[PDB]
Amino acid sequence: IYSTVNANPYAWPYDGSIDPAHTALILIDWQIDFCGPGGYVDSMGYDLSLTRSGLEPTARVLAAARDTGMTVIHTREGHRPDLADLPPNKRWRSASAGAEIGSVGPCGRILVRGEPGWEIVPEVAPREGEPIIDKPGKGAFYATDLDLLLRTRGITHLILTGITTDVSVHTTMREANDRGYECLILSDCTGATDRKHHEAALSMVTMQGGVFGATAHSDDLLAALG
Amino acid sequence: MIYSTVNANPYAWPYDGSIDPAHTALILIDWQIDFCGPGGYVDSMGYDLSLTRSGLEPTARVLAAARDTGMTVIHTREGHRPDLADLPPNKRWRSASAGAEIGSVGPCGRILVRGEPGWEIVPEVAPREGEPIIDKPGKGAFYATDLDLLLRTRGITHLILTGITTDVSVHTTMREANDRGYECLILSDCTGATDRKHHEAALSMVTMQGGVFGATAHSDDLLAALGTTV
Amino acid sequence: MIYSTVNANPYAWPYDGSIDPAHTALILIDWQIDFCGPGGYVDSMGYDLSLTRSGLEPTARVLAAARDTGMTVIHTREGHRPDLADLPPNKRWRSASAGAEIGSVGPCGRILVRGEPGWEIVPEVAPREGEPIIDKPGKGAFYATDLDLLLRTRGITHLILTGITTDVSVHTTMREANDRGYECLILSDCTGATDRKHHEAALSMVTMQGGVFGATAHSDDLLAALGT
Amino acid sequence: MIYSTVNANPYAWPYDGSIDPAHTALILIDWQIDFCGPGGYVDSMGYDLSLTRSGLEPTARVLAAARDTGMTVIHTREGHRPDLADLPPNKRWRSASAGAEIGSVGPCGRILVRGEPGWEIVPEVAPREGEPIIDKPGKGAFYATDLDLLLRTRGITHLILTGITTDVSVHTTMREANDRGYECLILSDCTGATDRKHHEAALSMVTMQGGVFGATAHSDDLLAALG
Repeated sequence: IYSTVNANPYAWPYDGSIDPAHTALILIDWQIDFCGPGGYVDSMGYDLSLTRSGLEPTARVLAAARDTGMTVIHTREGHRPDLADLPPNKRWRSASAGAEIGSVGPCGRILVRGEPGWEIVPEVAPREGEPIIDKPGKGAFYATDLDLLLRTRGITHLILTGITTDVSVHTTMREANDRGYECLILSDCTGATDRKHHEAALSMVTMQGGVFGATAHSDDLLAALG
Repeated sequence: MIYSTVNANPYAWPYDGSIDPAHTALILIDWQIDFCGPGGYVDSMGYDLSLTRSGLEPTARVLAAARDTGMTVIHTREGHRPDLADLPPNKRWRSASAGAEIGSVGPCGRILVRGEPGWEIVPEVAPREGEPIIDKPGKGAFYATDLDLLLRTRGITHLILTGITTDVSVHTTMREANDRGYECLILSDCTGATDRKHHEAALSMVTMQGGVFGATAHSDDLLAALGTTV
Repeated sequence: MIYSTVNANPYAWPYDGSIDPAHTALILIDWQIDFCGPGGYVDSMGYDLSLTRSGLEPTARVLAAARDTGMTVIHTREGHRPDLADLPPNKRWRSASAGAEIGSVGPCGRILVRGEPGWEIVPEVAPREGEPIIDKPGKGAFYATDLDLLLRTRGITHLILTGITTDVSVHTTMREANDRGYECLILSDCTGATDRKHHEAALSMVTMQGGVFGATAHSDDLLAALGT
Repeated sequence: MIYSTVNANPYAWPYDGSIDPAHTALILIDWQIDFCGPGGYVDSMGYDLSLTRSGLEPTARVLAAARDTGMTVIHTREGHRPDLADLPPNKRWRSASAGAEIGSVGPCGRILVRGEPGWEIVPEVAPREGEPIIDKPGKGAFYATDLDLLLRTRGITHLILTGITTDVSVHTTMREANDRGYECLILSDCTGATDRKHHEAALSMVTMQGGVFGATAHSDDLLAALG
């Protein structure tokens, strides 16, 4: 059992200790489509250095979670190759931005399950015993079995890493928080298409006594786990 | 009977090129004393009520336009069962830390408890018969409610969002609806937050990647479209 | 106090070998005039109310035992918003075809509408403060409600089911809970149906494949385990 | 291109008076060796496979008719992630009690595990590209899946149900769909159960209260309505 994390705006978690038997690290969408050359985000013309800066810090947190025996869950955003799970508005916006879901680029069909751009990057590769969530939306709970995996393991606390801070990570945090999960978001293990959106996404969590949970740097988590 | 697109950011809304009132709902989120009035939850935490109240008059004019065109209208209230059976202990603990514990007695009764004066919808945007009210225990209006059943029964595909706050309840509801494939518009002058920088960032987040959560617009741009049949 | 297993079909319930009141809820499903009283929905369709009412007094004895042991108690009411925004058109059409249209005026007010006399919980099993009531628009108590939030907030893992009808609202709620991993017991003498053969078949369906939906028991065997 | 009602119990189905293939899906539930073939889960528990297999050839004729009319077709497989992360401990314990533990090795590989021979859809009703397959960890096809997203994206309002077993996976899926407002038909000769009395009672339960869960029909009456 571990102590609290020095976090914003309260010492996390609210109940005063971290139990690996009730805590999961979530790694959200570390895929070429969100952080690598030739994928979805690169094809739209965004700066990949903003999404990639969280990769090596995430690998150090993943190693700490594995050493403490906490649950580890990974997510991949993606669609059935027949696109039966693709809403027409999501498709139309991706075409408007110059990177249509299902269209072929340097890393295969954009955001399609089984394609090279959709795979988890090797810097944070999963291992046996770490379930992978395949989500068709931004939030990892909707149209998945994530809540069943968490409730079966008795998980009450989540530590969030991955990309992007303001889209998939924030949506997943908001979904978990409404169900009563106690959530921490790591500031140096997340990133966005705009630095001001990354910073605003983190400061939004801290209002009203910690409306969505708390924020911390990975250094503050690693100090609590040591 | 069908209306043109809205001049919106970052695309002319909606994506399918017209607004049909038979398939469109206006959502009014949490226009309650607890979020925008003296003596409630937000006031007791020490935030500036002028930031949350400025969207009330514009919302009333959009509500009038929705009623005139025969759109669906749905209202939401955040709040808890008086026995607090729907209150997660972390939500309760943070509200106490912020100096406004849910269920504690203040100037407007028990904070965020269903049936209390602070929890009522303010009269400037009072519901009418035929405009369902959602009682939500969380920030998103879909979780632990019948909202998705009400929308699917009426054949709703498109949502127009107003209410408070931009970055918490409104954004959570927009993200939930968007993942299910609803086409959503958020009105910039009919929403507000505890911090102006968070209000502005919440709107600009919508506009990335071709409109990742939908589009943004001023109520003037919506009212112009609702005076232009095609 | 922690209690031993219940003599149940097809295994001594529950699977994990003890009953902890801190993690167990008694659910009372739809004990309303619309399902078990004169002038309501079920009476207006022409079904025999003695089939649905026989479980009322046994349910009151189990409710007393649940309150004595400090277990969670949750009640359900099936019903609709007065504006009928939560009423699917197929559910409405079938209720009209059966001679008891939802929302139509009958001897106990508008049929299956929230706030109407026929919709109230009957006094034999009146709720107490601290026993949450679920308002469900469907047969299953989880769909379009906050039930799963109430159960997870209290740390509930085990459910004991009573109420009506065995084959419709009770079975649908049991199937929904079971898929989420809740461990469920259905009481044979505290439930009932519009047809006795459907009541008996609904109970036997639970018992297949090692207890596919949980187990069945008589209230006497639950009260024996609780030492009442 | 729009079809008339099916002669069904207890009303001519559907309630709105016609069948539009653009808004209708045929669901094939759990036609797997684990539920209907030698060496699988149901066989290892000692139940009579002739009761679950009798609906296979009628189902194949209905699948051919659905393909000809351009209806949506959706298939389901019950089963678990190979790491068993989606397996509740009560489900596991009961399967061991019944002598067929989920994840244990039997004649067709690991019982109810995704990717194993006993878990595959049997060839008589093999899926085709553009007929989505649901992998469900529970009895109801909606819980912990993307089924509701697939149906709402296609504009589906009406469901025709086939598969096994009548009283477990088929009934649970019918009850879940009905509460959301889907209009459902269950085919009596394209379903089956571990007990014939449970099959018959599961069909009769649908028919009460003016059709509380929908209606029942024979394949013959559906194929007559489709022409």
